Amino acid sequence: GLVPRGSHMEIKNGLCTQKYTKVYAEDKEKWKFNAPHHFIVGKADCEDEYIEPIEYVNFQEGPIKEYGINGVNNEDLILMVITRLQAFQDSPYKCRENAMAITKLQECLMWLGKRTLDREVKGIEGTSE
Amino acid sequence: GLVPRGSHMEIKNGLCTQKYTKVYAEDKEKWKFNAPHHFIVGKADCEDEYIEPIEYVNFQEGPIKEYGINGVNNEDLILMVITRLQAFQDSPYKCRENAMAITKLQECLMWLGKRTLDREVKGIEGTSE
Amino acid sequence: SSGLVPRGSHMEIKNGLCTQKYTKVYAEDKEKWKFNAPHHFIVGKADCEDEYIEPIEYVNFQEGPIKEYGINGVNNEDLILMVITRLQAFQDSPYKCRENAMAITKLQECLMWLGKRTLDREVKGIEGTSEI
Amino acid sequence: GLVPRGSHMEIKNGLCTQKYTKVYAEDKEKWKFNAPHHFIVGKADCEDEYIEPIEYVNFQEGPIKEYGINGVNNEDLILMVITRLQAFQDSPYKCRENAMAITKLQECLMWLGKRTLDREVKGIEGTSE
Amino acid sequence: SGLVPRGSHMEIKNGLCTQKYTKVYAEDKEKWKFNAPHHFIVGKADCEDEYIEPIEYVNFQEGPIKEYGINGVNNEDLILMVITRLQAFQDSPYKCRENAMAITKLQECLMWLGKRTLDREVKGIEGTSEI
Amino acid sequence: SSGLVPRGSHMEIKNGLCTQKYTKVYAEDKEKWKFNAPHHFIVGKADCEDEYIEPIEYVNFQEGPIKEYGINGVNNEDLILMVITRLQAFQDSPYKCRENAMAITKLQECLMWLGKRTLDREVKGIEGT
Amino acid sequence: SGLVPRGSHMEIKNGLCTQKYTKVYAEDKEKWKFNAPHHFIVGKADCEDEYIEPIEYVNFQEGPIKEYGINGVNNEDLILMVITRLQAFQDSPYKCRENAMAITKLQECLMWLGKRTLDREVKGIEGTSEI
Amino acid sequence: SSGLVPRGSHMEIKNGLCTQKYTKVYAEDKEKWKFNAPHHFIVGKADCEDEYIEPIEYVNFQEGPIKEYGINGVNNEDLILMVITRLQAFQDSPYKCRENAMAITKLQECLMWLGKRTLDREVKGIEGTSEI
Amino acid sequence: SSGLVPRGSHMEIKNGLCTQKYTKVYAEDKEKWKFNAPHHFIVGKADCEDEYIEPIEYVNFQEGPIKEYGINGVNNEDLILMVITRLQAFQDSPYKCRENAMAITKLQECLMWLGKRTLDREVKGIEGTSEI
Amino acid sequence: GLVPRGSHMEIKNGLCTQKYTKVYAEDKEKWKFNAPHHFIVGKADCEDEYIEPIEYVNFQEGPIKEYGINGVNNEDLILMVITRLQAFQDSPYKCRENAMAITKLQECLMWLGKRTLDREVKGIEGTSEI
Amino acid sequence: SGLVPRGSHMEIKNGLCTQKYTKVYAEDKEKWKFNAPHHFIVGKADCEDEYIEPIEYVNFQEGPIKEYGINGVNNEDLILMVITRLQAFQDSPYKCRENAMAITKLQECLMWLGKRTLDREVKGIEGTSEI
Amino acid sequence: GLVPRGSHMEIKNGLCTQKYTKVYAEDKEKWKFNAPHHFIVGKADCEDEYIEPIEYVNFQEGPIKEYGINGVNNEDLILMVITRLQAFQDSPYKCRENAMAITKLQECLMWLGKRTLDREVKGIEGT
Ligand SMILES: [Zn+2]
Ligand SMILES: [Zn+2]
Repeated sequence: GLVPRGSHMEIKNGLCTQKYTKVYAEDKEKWKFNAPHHFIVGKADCEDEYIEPIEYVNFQEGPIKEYGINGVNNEDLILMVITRLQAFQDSPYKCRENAMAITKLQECLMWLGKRTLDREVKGIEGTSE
Repeated sequence: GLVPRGSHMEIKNGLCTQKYTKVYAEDKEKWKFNAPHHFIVGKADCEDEYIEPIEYVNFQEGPIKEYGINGVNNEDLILMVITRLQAFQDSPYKCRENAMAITKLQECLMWLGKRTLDREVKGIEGTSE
Repeated sequence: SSGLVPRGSHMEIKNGLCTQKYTKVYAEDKEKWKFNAPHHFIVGKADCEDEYIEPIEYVNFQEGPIKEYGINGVNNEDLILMVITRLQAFQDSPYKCRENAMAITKLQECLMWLGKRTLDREVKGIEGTSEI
Repeated sequence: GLVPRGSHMEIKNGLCTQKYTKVYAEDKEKWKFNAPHHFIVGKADCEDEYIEPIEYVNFQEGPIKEYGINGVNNEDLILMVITRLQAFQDSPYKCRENAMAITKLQECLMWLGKRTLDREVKGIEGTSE
Repeated sequence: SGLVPRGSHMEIKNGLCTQKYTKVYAEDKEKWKFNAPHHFIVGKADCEDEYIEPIEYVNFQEGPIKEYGINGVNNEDLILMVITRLQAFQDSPYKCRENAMAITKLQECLMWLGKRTLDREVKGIEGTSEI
Repeated sequence: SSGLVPRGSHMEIKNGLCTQKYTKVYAEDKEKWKFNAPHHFIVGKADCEDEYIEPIEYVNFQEGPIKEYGINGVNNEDLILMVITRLQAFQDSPYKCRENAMAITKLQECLMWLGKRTLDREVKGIEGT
Repeated sequence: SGLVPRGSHMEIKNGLCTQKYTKVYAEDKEKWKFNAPHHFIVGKADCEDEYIEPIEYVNFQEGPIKEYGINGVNNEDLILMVITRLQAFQDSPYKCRENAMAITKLQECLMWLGKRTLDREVKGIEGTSEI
Repeated sequence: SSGLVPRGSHMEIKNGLCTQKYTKVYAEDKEKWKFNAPHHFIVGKADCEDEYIEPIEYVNFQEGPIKEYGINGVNNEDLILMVITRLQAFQDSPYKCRENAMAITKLQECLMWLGKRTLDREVKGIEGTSEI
Repeated sequence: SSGLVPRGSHMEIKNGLCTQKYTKVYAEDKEKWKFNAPHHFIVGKADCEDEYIEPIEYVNFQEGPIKEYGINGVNNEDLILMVITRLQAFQDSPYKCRENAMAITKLQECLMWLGKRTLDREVKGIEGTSEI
Repeated sequence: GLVPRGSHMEIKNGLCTQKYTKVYAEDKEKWKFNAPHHFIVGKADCEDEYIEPIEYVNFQEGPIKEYGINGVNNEDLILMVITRLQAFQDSPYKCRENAMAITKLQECLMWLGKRTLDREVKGIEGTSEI
Repeated sequence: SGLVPRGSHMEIKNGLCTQKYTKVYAEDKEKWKFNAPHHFIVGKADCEDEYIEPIEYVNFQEGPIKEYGINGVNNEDLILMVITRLQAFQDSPYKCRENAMAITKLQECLMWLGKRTLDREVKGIEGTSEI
Repeated sequence: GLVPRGSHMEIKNGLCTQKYTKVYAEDKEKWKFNAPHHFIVGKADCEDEYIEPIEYVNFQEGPIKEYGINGVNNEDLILMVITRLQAFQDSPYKCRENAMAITKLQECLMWLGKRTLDREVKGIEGT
């Protein structure tokens, strides 16, 4: 594969291992709607010049009712992690650190949905303000 | 463009809005290494028989030693969502809820990495032991 | 004297986190609890003798599932909404502080966890019911 | 058993579904000392012109050595709810959501109290300082 | 010299601690009284496993105070030192969010330990060996 | 040899979350604080008159860069490690309780956040400065 | 309704069993094949005097399998069922020491019956009528 | 066509203590469990294809506490009693052995421990109900 | 000295599991045994003169089957119960430990086995009587 | 002859039939050294207010090395029960149940004796140290 | 490692013991002094049928303890080692229920063996040939 | 034949008598794979300074399939003891206490084997 990396930016995170993969994203300049939406997970062992793609993740950009359903939502990915972390808890791999993480993630979901429910009490959902 | 659901199971979570998208993964009977690894997010309004794919997210199955880098990690999806929310915090649409969610997700990474740092006191990281 | 009722079968809810400086909270005795919980509470003043309760306020909770018994009283979420509302007002005053913001956060997280339980009991169709 | 709503404001909160009950407080114009003090829980299935009172809850208004003990503290209501949830934990309705909420309420009490304690070190509690 | 023999002492290792310039040691688990370690050493990490090059000694209270009297520090004392220093670091050019989050965690740690103490006071068992 | 020293410029650390039932905690004068912080502390008996401090223990923190003044104190991380070790030992005894469990989760999360500051100054390559 | 004549069925009574709600019956001892009862019924205990009210029928293997096939269940299959259910109750609000002790006793039952099979297999007589 | 029935949601009870040489045991899917337990069991012939069951027997356990839902399935102590009876038969015959003796003792102690609970709860007047 | 009785025909109960460090246990002479068992026990201080018993406690077990003779003493289950109660109280104290936990489980199982005997004698109607 | 129950607490267990006898001890309020020490076996057939004492049983209160010898020890009672049941075995009433009980009772003694031995190595036997 | 003739050595096949990698062998039964085997070998089970491939030799006391003094180990020493190792495992990631159960069983085995000792010491005849 | 105690630790349990033999093992620090693996049985009256070996026992270190077969298993020792005790029960020294011990040791073997078969079902065996 080995596609080129010029526009892309490597999302580096001190809490992220970066041992076997890297995460890459669109240039800040190309960010649409205030945020990044086209991400690549690629193998770490590559020239800076190139990215070896393992996986592409694209998020919904533009409101759903104007542009259609053209990508995922943050909630969806979190669900996957939870589902899998709950599968790990229901295995020999059960540990405290996983239940801690599952709890944090559900509370994430909750906080985000609070934002939804509050923008719904005011009436306004997916609004320009 | 629709694809057959077949073995795939809808991952439904009460905490997830699930308005315009749905998440699926391989049947539980098909899971390798205790966990689902092949998720598909698809449009909600669809045939219950069919899945309308929007994105396919596939996770690493197996020890990298003997199976290679064949998938994404939970840490990578979460890096994506942390980055997007941090972007949203540079915007008109900064809010407390996002701040809380970023703090939750960061704490979720910390717990996972504690698992890993404890496996790295014992040198058994990236392995199946 | 006309503001006193006897303690009787009432219990003092004592919690080590609660100051009891001016008030004491009472509830009905355990034997009388119905539906697995205390539903009848009294806040009274601290400086009366233990034989009596000097009631400031009576808060009575919903006793029994609604589907069968209707609306007897308040729900935990209602009292928590009251307290959040006041704390947020204090935040929006000269007396804004960090401890109030923390307590607002904790109370909201509490509403969220109670909500997750309710949402799950809705998917199932068991909300408002005695079914577990 | 109706009463006129009148000046009373309805407490609408994205986190509070209002399925069965509606909380009202005193008109914002009538709030003494920066906060509402006189709440009504009424039946939700009622028209805006009326409140169907299920319960009245009145909070400590004014300084105590000036107007007397004339209502309840936040701590007291939180204590009731902690008591009930703990009682539910000791029943077939025990669950992890209840446990999480109980933990949250106790940490709420801890934070509110810090304030009192900190001020007490500075000599000033029961007072306005 | 400046080194003393490791001997009975056990290195305390935690993945979450960097352990770069220091090492934490306790008395040997076989020698713990009252169910815990109470005699800790912080020593130079770049010494040699057979020795301990001691930087600081920290001794905790061994035995309930209402039975044995005051003879060492409480957890609460050390945590308060850390909270103090972190708050200083917040009131400086190096104010940051991570320090903020650690202060919040440490204060919640104090509040939990406190509830226990408070409940025990109601029950009359504070400072005692009772459960 | 009264086990008693003069208070002097030392300041008393009075924090509302500390009872001072048995011990008082002191530190160097704010004026002698170096590098924005207190690095020399004393734990002393409470009953002692204010003019004096009765020492029980002394704690001293790394003061200045290890590079030019050497190793001359402890880290915060070290005292938190001691406390976590003790509380986990207590959880393995008739004295197990839920408050200890919480306290440990808090202290672990505290270590994780401090770790995150350092991991960030590493991915930023300005660590130790 | 849902009744069957009691007929030749014997009732199994052991003091260890209460019989408050259910009663257990098997075929008359004269009719036992292979030294053992094989056909059991559980019936409602509050039943008319002539009858059995069958809640469930469980029939066990008649014969060595190798000679006659699989005719039925084995003791191990029921004990497994019971261990599965009790463990589930433990992951429930109803967890008790008593259930735990039982699951331990049932697992040890399973281990003992197991030794016999393994020992017999070394001797090549499992599935046989040989002693 | 020897009685093969689709497996479906059924879960194979795969326990390290059961050989699976002749028979397999299946319960209903975890997702389906009521009252916190599996209640609908099948014993199937083991030498079969993993998407099918060749049922030898069906065993239905009491769903719901008896005083609330009535008598609608077997109890654990019932199955234990059957096994004890058959092993005591085996002991009075050429096939007597220590292993059977041991196993009988184990199962009697099992019944005794489950009994304590029933008795304790009977002293509490909560046996047969859904009270903890 | 004070509080002594003569050693008399009393037999010492010497059991290799009992350390005799502070106390000794005696019973009536084997030849004075009514109903196949010793009924009259004495705990005495272990450090008394040779010809003497220094009693700390006397314990008299029920002589004669219950239904035919009445009630004249205590039963084994009563002592076992005392011991279980004290060991539980100890587990609920700073002295909690695994060896107590084990012991309590043994004592309870002891009671259960004696109970099985009682329930089987009652399935025969012969409880408290001399019929085998 | 009866006595007032008063503070005394009935000790009731599911495992005790209470058919003929009842067991009482002092109010938990009054327990010294974290345990009941003053037990009374009375007759079952009596009103809740009154007790019909068949036997008093006093247990050692406080570590022996610090308060002296003042009551029985759990081990003494267990020994009595073992002795009687063994005798029953040398009788026509020999049963498996009694035998298994002796094993349970002997094993109980063995666990209690572990603690004592371990405490002896520690030098804390019959002292109040943990 | 290396081989030794199989010869008179008897394999110890017990059904509960897996023999996956290792076998256990002992002297021939006619060579048993004092009613019992005393010389045991643990060999690799993966070697030619005529050979034994030692990993470990174990020689138990042969002789009257009182008369011949010390000639080898006692069953109690091995059980003490195994208990120690299982406790170690319990203080590690390897903690599980099965280990706790086997530690309990082994301690009770030692307590039964020790009962025998204490009784032959109430009768004065320990370590001697007297029945 | 005396080797000094050195690193070795003395294993003492209230349950074991220590009258004639003493069990020693490697120091905690040298423990590999979280457990002791090298044991020495030695004479009791020997000085604390030294150990007089009577036998040496080396338990399998590391995963059997990665580091080879280099020690004995618990299973193997317990089988030796069961075997001797069963010999004793076939002799005039037959007694109930040995029979109890044989039963305890067999249930021991059953619980360890359950750990194994539970790795086999769960597929994680020997790692
Ligand atoms: Zn939190
Ligand atoms: Zn047992």
